[PDB]
This record gives sequence, C-alpha cells and structure tokens, in this order.
Amino acid sequence: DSFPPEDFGIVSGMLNVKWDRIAPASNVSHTVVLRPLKAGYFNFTSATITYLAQEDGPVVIGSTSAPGQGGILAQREFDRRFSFLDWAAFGVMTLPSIGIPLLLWYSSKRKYD
Amino acid sequence: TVVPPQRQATFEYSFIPAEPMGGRPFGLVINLNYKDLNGNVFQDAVFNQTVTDGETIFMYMFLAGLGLLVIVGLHQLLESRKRKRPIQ
Amino acid sequence: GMIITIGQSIVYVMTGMYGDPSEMGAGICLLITIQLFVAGLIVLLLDELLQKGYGLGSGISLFIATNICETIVWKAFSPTTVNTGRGMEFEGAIIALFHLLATRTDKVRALREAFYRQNLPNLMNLIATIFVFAVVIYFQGFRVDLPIKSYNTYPIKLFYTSNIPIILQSALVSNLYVISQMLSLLGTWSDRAYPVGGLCYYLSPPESFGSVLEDPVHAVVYIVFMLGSCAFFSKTWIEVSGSSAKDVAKQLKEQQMVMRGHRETSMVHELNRYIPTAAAFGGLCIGALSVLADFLGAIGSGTGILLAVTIIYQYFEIFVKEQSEVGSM
Amino acid sequence: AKSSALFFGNAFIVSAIPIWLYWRIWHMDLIQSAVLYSVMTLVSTYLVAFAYKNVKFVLKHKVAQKREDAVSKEVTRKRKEKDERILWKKNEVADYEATTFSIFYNNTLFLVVVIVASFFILKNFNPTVNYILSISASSGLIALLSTG
Amino acid sequence: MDQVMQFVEPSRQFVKDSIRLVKRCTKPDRKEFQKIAMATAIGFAIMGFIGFFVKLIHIPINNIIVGG
Repeated sequence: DSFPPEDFGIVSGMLNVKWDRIAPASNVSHTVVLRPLKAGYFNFTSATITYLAQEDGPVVIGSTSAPGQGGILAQREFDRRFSFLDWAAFGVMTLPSIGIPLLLWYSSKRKYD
Repeated sequence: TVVPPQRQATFEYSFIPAEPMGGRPFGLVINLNYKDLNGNVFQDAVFNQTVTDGETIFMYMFLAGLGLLVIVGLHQLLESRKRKRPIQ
Repeated sequence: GMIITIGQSIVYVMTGMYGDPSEMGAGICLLITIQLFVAGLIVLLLDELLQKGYGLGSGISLFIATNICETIVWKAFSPTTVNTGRGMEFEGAIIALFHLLATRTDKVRALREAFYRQNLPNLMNLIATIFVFAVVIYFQGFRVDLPIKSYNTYPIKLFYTSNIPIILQSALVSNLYVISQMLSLLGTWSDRAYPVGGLCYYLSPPESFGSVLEDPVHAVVYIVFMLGSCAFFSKTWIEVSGSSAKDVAKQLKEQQMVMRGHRETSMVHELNRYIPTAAAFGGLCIGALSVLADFLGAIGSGTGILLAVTIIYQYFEIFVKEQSEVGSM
Repeated sequence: AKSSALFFGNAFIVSAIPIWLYWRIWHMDLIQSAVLYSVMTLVSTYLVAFAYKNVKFVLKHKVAQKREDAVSKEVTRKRKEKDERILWKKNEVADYEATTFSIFYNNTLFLVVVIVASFFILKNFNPTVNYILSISASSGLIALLSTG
Repeated sequence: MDQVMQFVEPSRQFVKDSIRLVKRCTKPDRKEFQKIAMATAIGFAIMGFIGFFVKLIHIPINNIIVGG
C-alpha cells in the first residue's frame, strides 16, 4: 500500500497479489510497473506478505526488503542530465552562417588561380 | 527496522570480494545486530563458515615481438656484412 | 655539523623516539651519545681519507649509492620468506617463479604474478626500473668542450647543473607539506599519511596509475609547480654553484687560462651564451626523468639512480684510467 | 567604409545559433534568458564586425602583392588611358576575396571557442553559468584574438 | 601587440637557441658508448653484490636480542 494512486499511476502489475501455494525450496517473482506522477524524494518502504505456514495454522506476517528513500528526478532535470538526436538536428542548423563567403572565396581564387 | 512479535523481516545485503582475493579461502562472517525494547543488544552470526585489462597482455608480451621486427631488420643490415673474409 | 648532529640526537632522546624518557634507564642517553658521536665523526673522517686520495674523493656519495644498490636490487633475488596470509612466499620476486612452476599448471597466472604482487611489489616494477637504469646512461655521458690556452681543452660541465637542485626541489615540497599537515581550505589528509582534500590535495603528486585513470586534469597542477621550479626557481643556483659569468671568469683568471679567438676580457660576453642555457636540459629534464620513473613506479629510483648511476659513471672513468693502466701494461 | 553594413549583416549570425541545444540539452528558459541573449548578440555583432574590417584591412594588400601581376595581365589582355581600369577594378579585385577570407576565418574561429567552453569546461556548471561564461568568454577572447 | 610578445620572446629564444647550441655542441658517442655499456652493468651488479652478500651475517645475529 506504499504507493498512493494520486502520486503513482499503475501502468502494469499489482501492488496486491495472492498465491495459493509456494512449494518448499521454490520461489515466485512478481513485477509491478508504476509511473511516478510527481518528482521528489520517495521512500520505497517494504511490502507486507501474509501466508499460512501450516494447514489451519496461524497467519504469519512478513515484510519484504525496503529499498529505502529514492529520488524521483523531474523530467526536465533528467533530460538536462542525460539528454542524443538534439545534436543530430543541431549540426545542420550551423551551416548557413558561412554559405556565401565560403563559396565566393574559392570561386574568386579559381577565377584568379 | 522494528520487527513486532510473531512477524518476520527480510533484508538484502550485497558485497564485493576484493580482486586480490582470487584463489584464497576466507572465513565469511555475517552478523545481524538487533536489540529488544529494553536496550539489550544481541548479535547473531547468521553465517560463520570458511568459503573458498587486456592492456596488461598488450603493453609488453604482445609488443616484444614487434621490437623483434626492428631486430630482424637491423640484424640483416649488420650480419649480411659478414661476406668479406673468404680467401683466394 | 658535529654539534648540529648532537643537538638532533638530544632532541629525539628527549622525545624518546624509542622508549619512555626514564623507565628504560638514563644510561641509554649516554649510549646514544657515544653511538652517534663516534659513528658520524668516523664516517666523516672516512670521506676525508678518500678525498685525501688514499681513496678518490667523496665516500659518502659512494656509500649511499651502495645502499641504493642493495635497497633496489636485493629485492630481485633475496630468498627470504614472506607471508601474505597464504603460506610460504619469498621476498626475491624473481625466483618465486621456480616454485610456482612446481605449484601450478597455470603458467598464464604465474606470469600475471609478475604483474600483481602489491607489497615487495611485482616484477613489472623491477622491469621498469631496469629500463630506466639502462636509459639514463645515454643522457649522462654527454659533455662539451672548449679549447684553452696558457691541443688542450676545457670540458664544459653539463649535468653538473643537475647534481645539486633536485634535493632542494623535492625537499621544499615535502617539508611544506609536512608543515601544513602539522599546523592544521589549504589541506586535509587521510592515512604514510596522504592528502585527500584542500589545495594540497589538488597539489598532491598523482603517483598512482589509478590517479591517471580517475582524473588527468589534476596532474597539471602538480606539474606546474614541480617542473616550474626547475624552470625558474632554479635559476638562482648560479650563486649556489658560484658559477655566474663573472664567477667562472674569476675562477679561470685564477687558473690564468684563456681561449683562442677573442679576448680574455670579452670572454665574459662569449661564455654568457652558454651559461644560462646550461640550466635547461642539463637540469630540468633530469627532474622530468625522475617523475617518469616514480610514476612508472621504479623502486625508490627517481631519487637513487640519478646520483647513484652518475657516481657509477665517475667510478667508471676512474676505473678506466687505473685498470687501463693495467690493460696498456 | 560604407560596406560595413554587410559586416553588421554577418557578425550577429553565429552568436545566437547555440540556443537550440541550450533549450534542448541545457533546457534554458528562453523568456528569462532573453535578457542575456540580446546583450550577448549585440556585443558580438559590434566587435566581430569591427574585427572583420580589421583583418581584411590589415591583409588586403597581400592579395595585390601576390596576384596583381595576373590581374594586370588579364586587364591588358582584355599609360593614363590604361591605368583607369586599375582603380575601377583591380583594387576591388584584391578587396573582394580579402573580405571573403576575413569573414570566413573569423566565423571558423568562433565555433570551437564556444564548443570547448560549454562542453569541456562548463560541463560541471549551472546552465545559467554555462551560457553566461561560454558566450561572454567567446566574444571577448575572440575579439582580442582578432586584435592579435 | 609586440609588448604582449615581450613575454613570449624569452621563452622562444631560450628554448630555440638552447637546442641549437646543444646539438651543435654534444655530437653522438655511440660506439664508445658500446665500450662502456657492458661495464655499466658489470660494475652496477658487482658493487651491489658486495652488500648483497654482506647482509647475510646480520639477519641471524639479530637473533641475539630479537629472535627469541
């Protein structure tokens, strides 16, 4: 429940999932894709896990690891730090500054050299 | 992290054995330090067992055989001169 | 000197460089007195006998050079035992090979051993050292000459400019570093202590290859003062040598010796061209060599080789004269 | 001298080009930063046009020194009645290419200065500081270089 | 401009005239270098060899106090 829907959109996966059985010496992997809606520091707290250790046994409550406090970068700040194609488009934009003299200089030289 | 009674927690830890530790046996000790609400400190040795650049190759071992190319050239231009003491 | 040594000896006895200042016994103060007084004075009178030509000149030079011979080359072959915390290892880096061969099939790893050992370090440092040792003889043997008149010539001394400075150049930096550490933005230090912050850290010598890999930009700052002192602050050694134009001129007038071609008197202006220019490759590049070696890691050599092998040269030309007496006879 | 209008029509161009990448990778605020942009472009156009004139004026003579023999050859191949063609055409013949190279070199010089400052020195600095120092240093240094 | 050059002129003259002088002055010596070459290593090694053996008396004599 650590991810309120007002701050994180669920894109894929579930914050709540149940499995009928996990065999001994077996494992299950679950993946959730969220989308943070606001930049800032967020605390990735542990999730809660409940299970029965034996049939008709007491419910055992466990917790996952906590990744801890992570920074959600603002999209503008991410782009400022890691923004490719900008140079691809920029390269051509610089050419026109010297179009006239570049051609004329050599044309005159050839006419006199 | 507070662990209430009859609950469990799980912690991920990761470390990197130093590069010079290749080929050696070491005692790996992993301790978990925890205390009660009364302030009694407890420690559990959860694990206490004995657990068992290409520039390096380029920058001489490879290139020595190219220094030898200089040698083969100059040894030609030196030792080919040894054709001037036959006898009549 | 004698009294300055005694003063130093008393200062560290008062410090108790080893031992609490009374409980081991005051008689060790007498012991240290006799020890150092005798040792130093005898050593000096050795150097005097040599300069008196029962030897050749300076002994102390040759002595420290021999110490350098040991402290370098001993580590090549000394079969004395070392332990990592693995078991039986050897000091003499090279010969370990023969026991590794009996230990492992892993020839490639046996060779990488030549590149690994971090303490009493691996052979690759020795190999660099050897290469430096070999190369320098090229530079030092060069010399230049002028005709002299009452078929004879004065050899213009060349690397004589290199002989004196580097001692001072290294010392001044090392000492100001030590001072700043003791007195304390200027500088902050990690554990051999080393700088890790302040100007002194931007100033610090990037001896580690790791320092190369982490940041090249830093190294310029170290170069700027370390080399620039050789470029400019050295210039004053005309007085230290006592060899400005109007000094060398005086010396040669005491010699009463004159060149061909132009006047004794204008010979000041004649020799001026040669006098400042001697300071260039005659001196500064020996520092550049020193730093080359040191950052390549040539063991203790960027001090040692410079003097030691020059002394080997001097001893060689002496050996030539005498033994060539044998060879001619 | 009145030809300086062309210099004014040329010196401003390069001063403003980097705005694209600055808005794309440095994400500069074009509204707030317009204060800096206007001043930078105006100063650059002023001194750079003055440099254009200085470079061409200082070097135009060499063009005639080199090729005036050829230009005379073609002039005649086409003394008072003969010299008039020299004043009408030859002087401009040297001038024309002298200007073209002067402007060409000045513009070629400008690019590297900004590239080095922004993407090799001011990498570790605020985009505001990045643009300020990069462009201001480029303009001042390049104009001083032209006076060299 | 030239007043700015004044800073350059000492650097240029000292470097360039120094190199001219050096090469005009100290012409190569390679063959006699070959004559000294072997003796360089021989003398280096044999004079080091002095201490390389003299050390061997002292390590175990240190046992008189230390190696207990």
